[PDB]
Amino acid sequence: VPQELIEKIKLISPGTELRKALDDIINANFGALIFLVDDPKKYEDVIQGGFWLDTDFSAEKLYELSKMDGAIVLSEDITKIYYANVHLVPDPTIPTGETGTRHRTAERLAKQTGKVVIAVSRRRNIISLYYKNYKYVVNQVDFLISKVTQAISTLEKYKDNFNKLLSELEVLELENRVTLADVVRTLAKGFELLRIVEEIRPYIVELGEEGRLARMQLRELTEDVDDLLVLLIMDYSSEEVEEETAQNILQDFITRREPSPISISRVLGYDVQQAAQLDDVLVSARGYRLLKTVARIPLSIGYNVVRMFKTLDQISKASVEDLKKVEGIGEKRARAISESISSLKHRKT
Amino acid sequence: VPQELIEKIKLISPGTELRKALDDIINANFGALIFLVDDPKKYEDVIQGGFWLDTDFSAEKLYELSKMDGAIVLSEDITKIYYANVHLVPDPTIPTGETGTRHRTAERLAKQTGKVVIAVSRRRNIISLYYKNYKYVVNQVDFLISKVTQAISTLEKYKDNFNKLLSELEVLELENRVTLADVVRTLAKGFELLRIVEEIRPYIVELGEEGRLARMQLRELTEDVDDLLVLLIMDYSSEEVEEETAQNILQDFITRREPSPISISRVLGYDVQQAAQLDDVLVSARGYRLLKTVARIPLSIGYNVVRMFKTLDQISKASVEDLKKVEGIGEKRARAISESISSLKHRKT
Amino acid sequence: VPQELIEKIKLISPGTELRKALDDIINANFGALIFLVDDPKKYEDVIQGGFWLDTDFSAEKLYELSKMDGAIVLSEDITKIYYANVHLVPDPTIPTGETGTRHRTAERLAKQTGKVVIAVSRRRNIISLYYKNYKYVVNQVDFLISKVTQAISTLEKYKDNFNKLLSELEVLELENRVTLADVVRTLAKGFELLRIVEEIRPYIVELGEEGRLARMQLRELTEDVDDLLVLLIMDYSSEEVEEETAQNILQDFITRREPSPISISRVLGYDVQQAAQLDDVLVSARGYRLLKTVARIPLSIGYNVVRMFKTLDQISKASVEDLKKVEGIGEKRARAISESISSLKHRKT
Amino acid sequence: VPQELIEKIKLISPGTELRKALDDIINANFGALIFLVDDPKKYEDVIQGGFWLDTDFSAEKLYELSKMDGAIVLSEDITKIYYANVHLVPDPTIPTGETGTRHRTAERLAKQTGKVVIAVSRRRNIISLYYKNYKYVVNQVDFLISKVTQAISTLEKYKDNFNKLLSELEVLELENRVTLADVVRTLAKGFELLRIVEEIRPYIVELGEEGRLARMQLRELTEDVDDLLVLLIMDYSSEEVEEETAQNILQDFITRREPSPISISRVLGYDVQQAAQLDDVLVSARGYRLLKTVARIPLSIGYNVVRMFKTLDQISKASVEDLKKVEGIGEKRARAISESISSLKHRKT
Ligand SMILES: Nc1ncnc2c1ncn2[C@@H]1O[C@H](COP(=O)(O)OP(=O)(O)OP(=O)(O)O)C[C@H]1O
Ligand SMILES: Nc1ncnc2c1ncn2[C@@H]1O[C@H](COP(=O)(O)OP(=O)(O)OP(=O)(O)O)C[C@H]1O
Ligand SMILES: Nc1ncnc2c1ncn2[C@@H]1O[C@H](COP(=O)(O)OP(=O)(O)OP(=O)(O)O)C[C@H]1O
Ligand SMILES: Nc1ncnc2c1ncn2[C@@H]1O[C@H](COP(=O)(O)OP(=O)(O)OP(=O)(O)O)C[C@H]1O
Repeated sequence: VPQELIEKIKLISPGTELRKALDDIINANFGALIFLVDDPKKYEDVIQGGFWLDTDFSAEKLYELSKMDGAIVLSEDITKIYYANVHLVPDPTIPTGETGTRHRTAERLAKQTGKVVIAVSRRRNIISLYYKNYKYVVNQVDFLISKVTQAISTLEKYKDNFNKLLSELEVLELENRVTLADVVRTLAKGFELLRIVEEIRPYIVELGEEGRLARMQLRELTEDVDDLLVLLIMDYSSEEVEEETAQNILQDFITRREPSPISISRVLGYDVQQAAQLDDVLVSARGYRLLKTVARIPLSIGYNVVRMFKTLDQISKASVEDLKKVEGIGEKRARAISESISSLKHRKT
Repeated sequence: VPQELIEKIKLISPGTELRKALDDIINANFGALIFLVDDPKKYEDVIQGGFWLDTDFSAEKLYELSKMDGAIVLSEDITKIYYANVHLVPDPTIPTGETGTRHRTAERLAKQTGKVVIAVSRRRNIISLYYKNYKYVVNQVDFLISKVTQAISTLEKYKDNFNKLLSELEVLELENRVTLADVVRTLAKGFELLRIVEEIRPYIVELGEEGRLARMQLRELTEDVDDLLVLLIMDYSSEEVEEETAQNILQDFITRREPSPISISRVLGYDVQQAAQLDDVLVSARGYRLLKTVARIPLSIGYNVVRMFKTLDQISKASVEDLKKVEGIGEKRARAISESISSLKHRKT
Repeated sequence: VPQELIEKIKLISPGTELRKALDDIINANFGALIFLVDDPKKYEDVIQGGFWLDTDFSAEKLYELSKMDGAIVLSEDITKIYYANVHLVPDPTIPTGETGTRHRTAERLAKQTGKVVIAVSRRRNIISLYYKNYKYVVNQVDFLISKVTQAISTLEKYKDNFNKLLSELEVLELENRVTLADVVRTLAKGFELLRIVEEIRPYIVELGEEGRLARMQLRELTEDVDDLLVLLIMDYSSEEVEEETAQNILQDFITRREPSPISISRVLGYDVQQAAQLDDVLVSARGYRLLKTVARIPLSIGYNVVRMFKTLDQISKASVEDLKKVEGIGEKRARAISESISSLKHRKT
Repeated sequence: VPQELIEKIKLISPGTELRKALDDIINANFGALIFLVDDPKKYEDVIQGGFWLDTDFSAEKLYELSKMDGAIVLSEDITKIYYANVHLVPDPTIPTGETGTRHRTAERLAKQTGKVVIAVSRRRNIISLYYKNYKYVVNQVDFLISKVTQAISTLEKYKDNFNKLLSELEVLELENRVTLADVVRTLAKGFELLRIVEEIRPYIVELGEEGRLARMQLRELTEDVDDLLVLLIMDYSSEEVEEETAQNILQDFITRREPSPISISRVLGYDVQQAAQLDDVLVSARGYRLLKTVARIPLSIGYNVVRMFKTLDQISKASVEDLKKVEGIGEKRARAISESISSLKHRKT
């Protein structure tokens, strides 16, 4: 769903004075054909008859005007009602798949002016918005909640396995028995989890005011996952990688590329051609994820640490004195990295 | 939703005969305009024609009367039905955004008398309640259960993270590696979680008898959250703070101030102006939470233990003989404090 | 809700050929007045006119017959349709609160014959069943699911805290630091949890075929809780108690008595009058719950173990040889009790 | 639901133009009687009058035609609309339980030609699909999402218990204190959980494009359950069993036999006739699950380790040098088996 159309969907999202009107029209089983224009004068050729109101907009007035047939003309910002009961005559040569005069009129006029034309059918409790060559049929509020509510439950399930794979990876990390398969499997889950968040966004928008709780649940469930995936890529890619580079690696698998096991490892710098070999590829964490997350050391300074010790396993074996040898690591930091790592070793493993 | 309006909302909440009648009227597609007065003689200027019934109220009777057009006058305690089919004539000078005579009349009368006036649209399946300058549109039962269900799940997600943070803080507390970030990070979550409860509160009232399960769940999810937050504050404020004093800090952040990371660290007496400075501020718990929570020690008595040992870290290394010196701590209290804390140590770390 | 009425509710539960009919009648907005009799001849005085069909019952035929007005007379087992379009004339002296002839007729006739009379109102999408002095209005399927679904979520929340209190009690048990408050608090939660299961039963029935998944969720959530509460009572009551006695103690708090802290301990044999003293009452588990549950020793044989060692703490301190001194405990059992206890001590604490 | 019928159900599943049209017809309260044939000339005896359109299908066109009375004839691939307003005349000798001419005609025609015939009642919001001797009443989208949502939660509860049991078994496995009850108790739960998936499968198809989230969740909840069960069987059957052989045992219990405690212990080769005898039967895992699952060792290679060490308990005490003797186990595999198992030991026990 194009961001171009999503802004127009926002005009009839729950919470807007326009949807309040459109809801009353549906509940009362009336029909409607609304033309949203920033200037009536520009479209005098397609607007015939009806009455010239040119009055302040109001959900109550639009509903009231929807009792007469014909089309109603509103300003684009929904602050003025220009006409009512007008006969819209769009270009008859414009292709339309619709079968009824009300919707054939709506599609054609939308395609012709580039303006938003809303058509509410009398026989069906449906709102159809026509923008460019787009046609968005408004889902019923309850359905959306029910759809969004499912998306969330699917997210929670994914988040669950993600956490499990992550806590298992942490154990192999602290024990230095991690394999490419372990890393990749974990990235795949995170990526899919974030892909589902993206595929759900449009519905969170069609919900307007009513998508509040959904945004909150989503944010609580995906809070640190991206920072976590970026750190994973930084720690497990074949050759040294920059924070920013990993972030592009994250976005790439969230949109373009498919998070396939063999595809991921490839993008991480490993030349594998069969998902089985992954189990046979040993790999060691640089220590970025643990240094930042646990040790609380800024990535900038973490670079200096990894620069000198190379891997988490080696960082794990340095004294509080060897750690201070690093630019950026004083006495406190040394304690940090050291205690937080020895603490995780005495618990997780 | 002003508490003043909620009291009037209770009148048409699921479970009440009035709503029972109103639901009937909705199902049968009838309209209505109910005027609730404590004394008809006090409004004989706005009540006209109709029939004087002066009889006992009943969901069944109200429904029957709803088949007639016009208004129905009920007693404020919903025990009497005074008139039916009356013509209401309120102050015409009162501005109204409504467009239909039923609603125009409903809002003007309410705003003129301060009395409750309920309007049910004949064309829409909607109940509207006018009190002072308020207009409450009664939501369909299913929608609330839905919306309240979602809020519960939102609380759930928040409470989960709350738990992850609190348990992570505990681990740190036991290892005496706590920072200001860790503490503040936990309060914010706890604070947000209670704010959400607050915002849901009204809908739980708009469910009448149908908000029993929701009340039960909310209680199970928030049970000891407030106490826990009150305790976390007493242990981590810059300078010793009294119980009651911490509670106001708790309320303050639920309603007034926003649980913003830096705003919280300031309210606790830690002059900071940058959230990044937190990961560098070290802090030691007083021991109040653990003393009271795990060791079942009264806060007044806790004051002494903390006064003599200064930090949880020290209370943690205290011998039973050491703990006995403290005024109020007997031989049992000492074992209690001693054994309960060591038990955690061995388990959590 | 009396079991007497619940059997009659089963006649129109989803899944029954009768509800299938009643659903079609609602969806088609028709009305109906169904009289369920085991013999028409007995009620010839109240059944006038209409047509004598005396034919096989069928959801399709009843729906079809519901298009004519008047009442339809069916056999009690829903296998025959005796009449249609009949005029039912019940006792006019029987008190009724109804206001319409269709429902005044239904109530009166139900009160008079003791038979089931179903009234479906044309204006409202509602099914009203009248049995004795009972009147059950059928809830809409979707609502029930939504109600039952909430009940379940409330159960899961309770089950959650229950498990937490239980795993915390297990720790104090293995460490022998349990107090009356610890035991009681845990019983209270379990009792309430089971009380909610009972208060939900009627809805699980009104759901018929559609309550399948709900029964399954309930059973998965409450599976071992009762056996667990019985064992708790056996281990923590002041004076030795029999399995059966505890079971009556369980049922009592699930129906009659209220699971109040001070009420429970009292029933457990402790003379307390203030919920605060509970924290000051030390108590030791006999070892029944652990011996049966973990050690797998039949309660009958567990009695012999408790008879000789008295408490779990002492059972916890016996050698594999001292344990064999008990009637019923050979070499294997000794290993059992011993290893399972030492295993829990090396993990939970 | 025979797979034969599900293939025809796919035709009116959310996402298809036909259902799109059918939903329109439902909303506008129109009725319909659609006959799907691959060749009209083959049924010119049952098609009468009406209009010969022979045009391209379209959800919009079908809807338009639904305003006319009579039947509509479509091609089986839903790309052509042959007739509209036709009078269908099927074999009158075919018995039918239907009472209205539309449905009587619908069932007789379907049963006479083997072709699909869809009837939409004008009075009820219902779609009915007749194939052979089958009658599928299309459930309203919201209800399925609901019912499927509940089944997912049921799976959730089952999967939870599954997890509790499996992890409890693991603990026992590591301590070599496993009984036959513990093993069988776990399989039953695993078995029930997959049976439920099976029973839900059809509804997930009746959701068309709207069963994507449900498919995703189901996959996240059952992902490795089957493999896990296949492995638990290979480790605990009375006598060594081959992989494929265990899978049939798995299928057998999902479809045929019931996961009854005693029935399962018999299928595994443990002659028992009383569930109480189980708590007394001791059993030692082969080590296949742990070898393959945790130690990432192929089952074919696992055969050797198990062949030489007999039990997991022994594999567990095996040195790296010991593990190297086994054909197929190199220096890495040994460390893998050795380190991975010890890691569990230290963590789980
Ligand atoms: N060019 C137009 N300008 C203004 N109004 C139009 C125009 N074309 C059609 N209409 C409106 O169409 C209305 C009739 O509805 P109709 O076109 O039959 O579809 P409907 O009523 O929405 O039901 P369905 O479209 O079949 O679901 C009446 C008329 O005011
Ligand atoms: N002052 C009044 N006193 C008594 N009844 C009134 C008064 N004003 C309006 N009504 C009632 O209004 C009823 C007509 O309905 P109306 O006012 O058009 O709104 P509606 O029928 O509910 O539809 P909408 O609310 O516009 O969607 C008929 C009349 O009994
Ligand atoms: N004694 C009776 N025997 C048979 N049918 C009766 C009898 N009394 C009333 N009825 C039926 O009542 C039907 C009329 O419906 P009515 O009594 O007005 O309530 P309704 O139609 O269900 O709507 P509401 O009850 O107001 O929700 C018509 C008639 O067949
Ligand atoms: N043989 C047939 N060929 C074409 N149309 C038929 C045939 N038989 C019945 N119909 C259609 O039946 C329609 C009338 O509806 P009807 O058969 O009474 O059921 P309905 O209207 O759907 O209500 P119910 O199904 O009884 O709840 C009108 C007619 O076009």
